[PDB]
Amino acid sequence: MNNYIFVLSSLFLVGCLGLALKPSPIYGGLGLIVSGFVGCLMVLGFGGSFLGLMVFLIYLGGMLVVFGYTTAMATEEYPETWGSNWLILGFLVLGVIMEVFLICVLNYYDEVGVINLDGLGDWLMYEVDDVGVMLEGGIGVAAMYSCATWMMVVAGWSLFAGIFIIIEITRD
Amino acid sequence: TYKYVNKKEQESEVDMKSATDNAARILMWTELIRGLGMTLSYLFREPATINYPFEKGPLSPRFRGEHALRRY
Amino acid sequence: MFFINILTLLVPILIAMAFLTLVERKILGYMQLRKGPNIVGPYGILQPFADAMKLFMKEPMRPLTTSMSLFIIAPTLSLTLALSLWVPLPMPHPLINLNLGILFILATSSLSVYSILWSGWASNSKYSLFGALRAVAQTISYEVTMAIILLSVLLMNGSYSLQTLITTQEHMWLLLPAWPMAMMWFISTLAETNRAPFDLTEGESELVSGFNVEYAAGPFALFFMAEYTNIILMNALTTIIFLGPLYYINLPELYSTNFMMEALLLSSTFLWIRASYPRFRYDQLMHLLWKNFLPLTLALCMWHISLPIFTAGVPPYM
Amino acid sequence: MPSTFFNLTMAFSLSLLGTLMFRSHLMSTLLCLEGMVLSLFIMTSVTSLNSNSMSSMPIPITILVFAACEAAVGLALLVKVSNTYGTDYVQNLNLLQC
Amino acid sequence: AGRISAFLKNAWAKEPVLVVSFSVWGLAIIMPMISPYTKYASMINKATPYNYPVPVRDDGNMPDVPSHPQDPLGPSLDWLKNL
Amino acid sequence: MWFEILPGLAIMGVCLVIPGVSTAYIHKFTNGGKEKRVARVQYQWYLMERDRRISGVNRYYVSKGLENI
Amino acid sequence: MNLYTVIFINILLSLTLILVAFWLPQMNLYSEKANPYECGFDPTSSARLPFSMKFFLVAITFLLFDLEIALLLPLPWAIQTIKTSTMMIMAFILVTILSLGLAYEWTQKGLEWTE
Amino acid sequence: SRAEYVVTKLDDLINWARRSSLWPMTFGLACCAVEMMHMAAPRYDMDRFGVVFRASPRQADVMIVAGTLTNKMAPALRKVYDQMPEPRYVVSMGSCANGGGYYHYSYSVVRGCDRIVPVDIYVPGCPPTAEALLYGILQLQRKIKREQKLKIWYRR
Ligand SMILES: CCCCCCCCCCCCO[C@@H]1O[C@H](CO)[C@@H](O[C@H]2O[C@H](CO)[C@@H](O)[C@H](O)[C@H]2O)[C@H](O)[C@H]1O
Ligand SMILES: CCCCCCCCCCCCO[C@@H]1O[C@H](CO)[C@@H](O[C@H]2O[C@H](CO)[C@@H](O)[C@H](O)[C@H]2O)[C@H](O)[C@H]1O
Ligand SMILES: CCCCCCCCCCCCO[C@@H]1O[C@H](CO)[C@@H](O[C@H]2O[C@H](CO)[C@@H](O)[C@H](O)[C@H]2O)[C@H](O)[C@H]1O
Ligand SMILES: CCCCCCCCCCCCO[C@@H]1O[C@H](CO)[C@@H](O[C@H]2O[C@H](CO)[C@@H](O)[C@H](O)[C@H]2O)[C@H](O)[C@H]1O
Ligand SMILES: C/C=C(/C)[C@H](O)[C@H](C)/C=C(C)/C=C/C/C(C)=C/Cc1[nH]c(OC)c(OC)c(=O)c1C
Ligand code: SF4
Repeated sequence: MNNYIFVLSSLFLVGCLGLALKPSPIYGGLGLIVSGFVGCLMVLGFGGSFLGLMVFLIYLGGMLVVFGYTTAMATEEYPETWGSNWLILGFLVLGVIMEVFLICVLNYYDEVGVINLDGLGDWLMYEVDDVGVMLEGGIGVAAMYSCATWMMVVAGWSLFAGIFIIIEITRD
Repeated sequence: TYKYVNKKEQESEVDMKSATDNAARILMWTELIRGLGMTLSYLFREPATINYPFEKGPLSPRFRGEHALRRY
Repeated sequence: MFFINILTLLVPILIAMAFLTLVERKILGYMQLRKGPNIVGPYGILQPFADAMKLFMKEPMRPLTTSMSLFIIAPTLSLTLALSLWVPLPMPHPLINLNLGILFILATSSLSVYSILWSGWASNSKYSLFGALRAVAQTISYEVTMAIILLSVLLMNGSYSLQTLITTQEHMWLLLPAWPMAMMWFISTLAETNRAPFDLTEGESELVSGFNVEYAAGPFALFFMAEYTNIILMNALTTIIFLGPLYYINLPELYSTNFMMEALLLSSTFLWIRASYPRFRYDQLMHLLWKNFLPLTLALCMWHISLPIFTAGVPPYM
Repeated sequence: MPSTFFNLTMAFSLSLLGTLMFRSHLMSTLLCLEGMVLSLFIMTSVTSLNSNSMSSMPIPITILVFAACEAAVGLALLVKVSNTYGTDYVQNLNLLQC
Repeated sequence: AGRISAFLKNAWAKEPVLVVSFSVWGLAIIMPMISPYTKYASMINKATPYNYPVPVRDDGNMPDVPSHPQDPLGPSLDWLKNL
Repeated sequence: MWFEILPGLAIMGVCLVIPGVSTAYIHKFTNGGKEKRVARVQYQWYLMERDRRISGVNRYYVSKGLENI
Repeated sequence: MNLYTVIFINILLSLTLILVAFWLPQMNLYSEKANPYECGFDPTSSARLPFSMKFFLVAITFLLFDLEIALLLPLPWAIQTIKTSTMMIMAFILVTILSLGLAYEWTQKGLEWTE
Repeated sequence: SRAEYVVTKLDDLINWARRSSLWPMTFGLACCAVEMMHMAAPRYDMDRFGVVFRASPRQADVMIVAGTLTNKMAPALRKVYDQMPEPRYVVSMGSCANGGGYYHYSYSVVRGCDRIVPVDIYVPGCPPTAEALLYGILQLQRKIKREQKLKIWYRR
């Protein structure tokens, strides 16, 4: 349980390695769901909750749409998978070797600075109001309705304008 | 002689009494509730099933079935 | 003692799921003027177990054109998420107590759409791809309104905790101050669970069987167990949210018994609905949800934002 | 925290490599631009939680808000690229050399 | 003023979803303005004590700050008990 | 007739009550005859941890009252 | 830890039923059994060819509305603020521009599927 | 022996599950398929025997050939039969399917569906009455009941 966060961030890393090799967008959309889920679990481990579930919710609807677009516009006869091509399969395997090397190396020349394998877990939560009541990330995110109302104006306008933007882009 | 199945355009005027009826039909799904009622009534009818092979469907003396050679 | 507590959740649910298949076939029967199963066991009670055993002795299919990794993953995901939706449900005390249970239900439900998508896409067949692209269309239809409806109801509740709905409904069902959202909520759950008149991903009439046309045997059994578990859960969730069962801190057995009666009754209405209506066209499902429900849901969201403000009825945070 | 940022930051680099190293589909390059948004969102979320800065937690949400718009605008353009050549291959978008 | 009634009756007959949607949208913006309870929403939220009420040093020029919480001074929630 | 649906509807009913009843009792059986303590906020979690430390058996649900001072 | 346990237990059951389904039945594989299904005749083309999406504009409008859910979900915490007037005004405007955006798309035949 | 006895009762167990869940493929050819719809109708309610029509050959156990098999349709009937997972059974229903029937001498008709697929049960009639088909369906369950796969595996 002391390696818990380290493993989640290691899984997150691979999900973006697989994503970077860019197989068929059917599988690229599968990596984003698993990285989205892994990343959701990290924000939960560090004490978040609302921020964890939102990024998971939002990326679940994004890949639903992306799936619909893949089957219509980004599909070929023989979709590529991570094992489909020997060269990509090489860099996915090799990519995992490198991290096992970079972590081991960089851990050797500093021991604490970057990667402190000797002390995984000791430094996850720094402080925490033990007798607190109002500490959920939802309260911080909810400040957009009172304190950082400017955040919401630009966010709302961004989405409002976007409807006009896409309707014109796609127009016949 | 002929009749119209789907002609009714002897247009009337939408009274406030009648408009509120159209809206309740649309918002309250009234005709869809009537259909739910018809299948509920059938739930409490006796099924038409017969207990085959212990019960048999009726047949008449003319029934054309398997062949046979008769004698005197 | 926690493992024993999983047993008394995942096993009763799975048994209750199976008999829902029997209740479905007999209620549909008598509504159609026939008897449904009644030979395999006393009144068919063994019919569910026969179908299960037969399906797991049926040869499983590995089509030559299929993408096997996702072909297998998809049914496994389907049944996992169906069982996982249950662990937060308070009845009246949940197995797993989550602060944001409602989001866990929303997020788990969405992720289960990918079992339809991946299976259909992985089958590499035209009818299974038609079924998958209806799952995409069906989700785009009901997702936006379903979340906002929950938001409206939870502004009378105060939080995303499911266990706090028990306390909100201590003196009254939320069905009364919220029957417009319950009406829209109920129709969403029929769309969420691919139930008639919204069985568009399967839709035997138009698509031979939709997304699971290439599935036979035990892998196809897992998809169904998932479909019928979700029916109970979505109606169980609707019973907690809108039809709050009686809760006395001294009689937790009362809440469960009342909770079950209303969950069974709502589950029946799914079977009642399937026997009564024709199937929607999946383009018309979008128009129903975007041109009727969504305009009403936004107005009710704005109604229920203001409503606690001008009655000084803000729910407590805890 | 130290080990997490290193892994998160390298995750962002891998997606920047993915974005900068095109293959055929334009859709695949769009998914790498979402790998980057996800890495940045998780870094910001962990930073704000670790430092207990609640007033910064609006910011990770705006990143998602302004990242969707790109995904929408990116997908809208991908429709116009497909309506012209019937695929989304980048090698087709080369008329402008002359 | 005369044609509108014809239109509204027309929409109400054939488009009640939108007529209900506009009414509820517009009724939600009026009700806070006219309700005689909208003012308490802030007050009740301000009367909920999450943080510890850190006491202040009594210099000697504090004639309207209670010494003991059961003093007859200070903010009172009687309006909330009898609300 | 229609009441022949009940034998299956009654099984399904018994099955759906075992989850709620079994969880409520298991919680009492693993928490000293009391409801499983809920901790929504950090303050409540602190109370449980303090109760666990002063119990003397490293269990938060073994309450100590005025007997103990 | 409980929430991790209960989900592995769920996964192991789904796995366990998957293994039994494949290694219990008696399997007889031949080419004509494992071909794709298409109502009794051979497929005329692979199923991986492009499949036109007639509702694509609604698909990307789902994304924009999906993120506007992410802005309304903090409301249950937001109605706990002292600045009730501000919270409410920002909420009304947000929902109103989502509605105004929806009305524009509706009137532009944006909700209609492309023929 | 004890094991040979246990194998026998395990054989009855698996048979019983296949007897009690026969899922015919939604598939009829001509007028004989009308009487197959009557067997599904309320009076006979084949559903009460555990008989459920499933559209996809992957999900179907039984193929009932209910009508004339022409040469043009012969390859397609075989293909959906091949795609049925095993175990799988064919009920040939009607004179047309049984042996050509009224069209035996036609240039365009297959003189019996059993030239194309293996047939388990033949149901005579033009058409067989819904009870006749029902008797044939219930005669297929007794055929499955006599199945002895597990016992024969033991004696191999
Ligand atoms: C997707 C793939 C995911 C796989 C990710 C890798 C999982 C394994 C985690 C490796 C990280 C380091 O994992 C483990 O960390 C501990 C402390 O945290 C290191 O350190 C441990 O041993 C050292 C001595 O060497 C002691 O100080 C002490 O017992 C402990 O700190 C271990 O030497 C290392 O084995
Ligand atoms: C032409 C294009 C632009 C037009 C559209 C934009 C118009 C501006 C609308 C957004 C208004 C934000 O309005 C601004 O809100 C913030 C907080 O929210 C207030 O700022 C306040 O912040 C916090 C509140 O807790 C206090 O600590 C601070 O001292 C105080 O100034 C400003 O006094 C107000 O001006
Ligand atoms: C070194 C281990 C660390 C991990 C390494 C992987 C990091 C992520 C890199 C993602 C980019 C992959 O980089 C890749 O470059 C190759 C050339 O080499 C290009 O790819 C192009 O040429 C190659 C070589 O014939 C073809 O196989 C490929 O189909 C074609 O698109 C693309 O531009 C990009 O897909
Ligand atoms: C471009 C999109 C625009 C469309 C949307 C427009 C929405 C406009 C909404 C205006 C409604 C604001 O309504 C306003 O509510 C606030 C607080 O809620 C009330 O304010 C009252 O209550 C608050 C606390 O609740 C007290 O602290 C305050 O002293 C008192 O005046 C106002 O009396 C009322 O006028
Ligand atoms: C949905 C599930 C069920 C259990 C239903 O109750 C019934 C039992 C299935 C039906 C209706 C059809 C079963 C097989 C089939 C494909 C028949 C061919 C057919 N079908 C016709 O119409 C439907 C005809 O119409 C004139 C025909 O001529 C012919 C030849
Ligand atoms: S046997 Fe007679 S009833 Fe049956 S399909 Fe042939 S002609 Fe029609």
